[PDB]
Amino acid sequence: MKYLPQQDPQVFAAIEQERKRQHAKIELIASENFVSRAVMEAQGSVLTNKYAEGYPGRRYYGGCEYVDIVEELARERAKQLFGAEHANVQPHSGAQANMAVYFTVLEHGDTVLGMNLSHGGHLTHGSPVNFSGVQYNFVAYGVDPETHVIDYDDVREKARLHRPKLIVAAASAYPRIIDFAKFREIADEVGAYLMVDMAHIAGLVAAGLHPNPVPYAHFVTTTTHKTLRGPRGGMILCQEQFAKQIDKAIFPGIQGGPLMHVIAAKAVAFGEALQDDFKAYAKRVVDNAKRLASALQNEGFTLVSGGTDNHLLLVDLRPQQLTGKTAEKVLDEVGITVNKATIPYDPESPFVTSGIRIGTAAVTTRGFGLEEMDEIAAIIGLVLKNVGSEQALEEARQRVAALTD
Amino acid sequence: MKYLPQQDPQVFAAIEQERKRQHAKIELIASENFVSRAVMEAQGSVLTNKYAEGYPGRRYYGGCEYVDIVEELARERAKQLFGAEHANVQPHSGAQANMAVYFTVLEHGDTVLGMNLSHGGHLTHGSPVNFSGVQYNFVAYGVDPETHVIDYDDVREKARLHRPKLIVAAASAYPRIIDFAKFREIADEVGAYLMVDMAHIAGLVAAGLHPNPVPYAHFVTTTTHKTLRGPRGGMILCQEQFAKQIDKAIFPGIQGGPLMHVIAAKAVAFGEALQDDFKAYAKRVVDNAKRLASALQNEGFTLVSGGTDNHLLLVDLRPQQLTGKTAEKVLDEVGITVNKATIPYDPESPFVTSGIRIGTAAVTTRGFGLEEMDEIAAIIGLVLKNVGSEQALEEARQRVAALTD
Repeated sequence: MKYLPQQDPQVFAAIEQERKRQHAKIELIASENFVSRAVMEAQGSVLTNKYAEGYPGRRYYGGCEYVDIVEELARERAKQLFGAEHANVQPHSGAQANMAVYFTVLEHGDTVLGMNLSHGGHLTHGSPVNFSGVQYNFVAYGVDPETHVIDYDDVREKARLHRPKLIVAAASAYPRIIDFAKFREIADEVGAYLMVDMAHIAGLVAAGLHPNPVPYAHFVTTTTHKTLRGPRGGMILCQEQFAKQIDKAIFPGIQGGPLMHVIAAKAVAFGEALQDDFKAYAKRVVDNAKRLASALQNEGFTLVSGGTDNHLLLVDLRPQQLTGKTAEKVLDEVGITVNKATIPYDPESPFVTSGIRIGTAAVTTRGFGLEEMDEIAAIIGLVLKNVGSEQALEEARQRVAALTD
Repeated sequence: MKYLPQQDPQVFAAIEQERKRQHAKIELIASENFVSRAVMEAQGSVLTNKYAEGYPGRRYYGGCEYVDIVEELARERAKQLFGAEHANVQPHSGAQANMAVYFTVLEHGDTVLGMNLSHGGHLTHGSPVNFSGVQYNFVAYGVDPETHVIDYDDVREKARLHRPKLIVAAASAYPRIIDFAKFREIADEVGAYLMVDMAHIAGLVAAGLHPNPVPYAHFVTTTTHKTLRGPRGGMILCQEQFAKQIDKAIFPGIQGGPLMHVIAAKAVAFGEALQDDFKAYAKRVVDNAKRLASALQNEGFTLVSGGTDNHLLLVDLRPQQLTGKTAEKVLDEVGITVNKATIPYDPESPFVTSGIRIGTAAVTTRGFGLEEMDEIAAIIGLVLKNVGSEQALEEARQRVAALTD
């Protein structure tokens, strides 16, 4: 940076702290990643100055010739990446992407069927403190209490009983492949739309490492910033028959001016994802998660569902008589960043929990591989088996530093 | 830029076109401005990588120590700027800022009283194609048909007849000072909350050049990117008694992860606004608008309300027998960027209009003064009086180029 250090010492000092923090810590928050310098440059461009309400070639302000090119690059690359008939790259966030789809097909009070929030469903999939649960009548399907895999007969029974207008598939904390064909079959049986929120797995889908929901879903929502490794924001993919309605839902429906600089960054990220090396990266993400899962089991940990098919895993800490809150806190003390996470049928509140959620997308981006996964697992074992030993924690601290250099 | 040109030639070429466009054109879109290089650097930072759901010291992810500092700088500087008891700097946009306030105090179908959308009210103040008009029962107050000033007796009568739960004051296209004391008096009479959407005038308020709504309103919403000259995003200011509810409305209510890099940029912009030179800038904005208004009248144009108290003006083109659409198109041909705009009691549709909206915030930022205002007015006169003369338009083109250098 050249201008920020002089203009705003306070903001610059804090940014620099954060930059150094990102290098020093082992980031295992499953939703996090590190964007490229090109992506950041796009976000830091003069495109922030441009009002561009509307869509390419159909704006409500003049002078959009070039931001139109950028938005079209985003849309076309997204369609190339996911094979969707239509893309809307304007959503400000995953929240807004979901909000727009709900606004498109639902009326206030309509019934929606989503994944149980304590089994891996997201806040925007019906939390009673979120607009989704306040605006619509959400019911939930569960995972099996033993296998922790989605119970598709439960999905079906809930659908048939409650007659939702919309079924939502996808998750913030589900470590296994989701069967979108089965979701669509159930949706078809009850005459409901199917929306897939692929936010967590979008990069894996792009790389052909998770089945693509696009052929099965009426709507697919996603964030651009998780496994897709793009800037912070949202996106909607849909069948051509919904394109007009979806676009109108985003604007004038729920948003105003789009963030053209973020949309530029989206295009850049999609460009990166189209490259062969992104596919290699995504395979390493999945390989690393499997290796980490296996290595954790070797250390004596129980995993929700017994492992992972994707980028993330959940440790069930009950065998160690630890809460997720306790584990999260002590791991923070040694420089490992995880989330506490509710495990299916968790006896604890969502504010305490019996689990931790871990993902490999970020550490894979920084070049970690199989050997590093083994060491991360070993450090976690050292820490969680010795929460009362400051010497153990200092050893862990030193081993964490050895990994980040 | 260093990395974008190599990574993504297509996106870079388009960004460069847009950058050159921003220099070449005379930007008179009233909502637009040019942010500082420091603001852009903040937006282009590694803060995009950080999930920070929740609030400073009360996050749902570890590792937020430094993004907390940044968000607190934004909040404290906002409070310094506007004298508000509480600030929420997380809204992704003006749309989301407004959405959150509505979510806080209103239930589905509640009555809200806002400014007539054809008299200067915003889309999010009750458009039937916007969430506001779909989710809530919006009624409208008008301006006087002669003076084009808000008719406060109409505000009062509409309030007393319809008994709104919330009254909204503020505008996207109102060229005069708004009397917030009168709005609060009316709100008090009918037992309604008062929300002021100061998006357009926020920079002028910060500079003491428009009365501050903060002392009179329960809620004040704003964008950070118009006269405030910050990054693209939103903000809510409110009394301490609503702080908890407002924060919960933003998260977990209507958004998820905040854009920490944009929030950094917000802090930077607020820092800039606190400086003496921003106050000088804002006075030049208002001075320039008055001069431009006077110069346009000298050229024979009629202005809505007969002039301006702020950064913006509206030309009523009926005396010239032109539509706003026609004027917007031909001005585009010569390198002057304006919006078509409905004038109060406009005989034309909102897609054609009888007016153009013009603001001075952007040209003032690039250093234009009184002499430049005279020339802009003269060029507009030349163009709109000679729409069928290619020689006149070429002269205009040359004079526009002379201004931008």
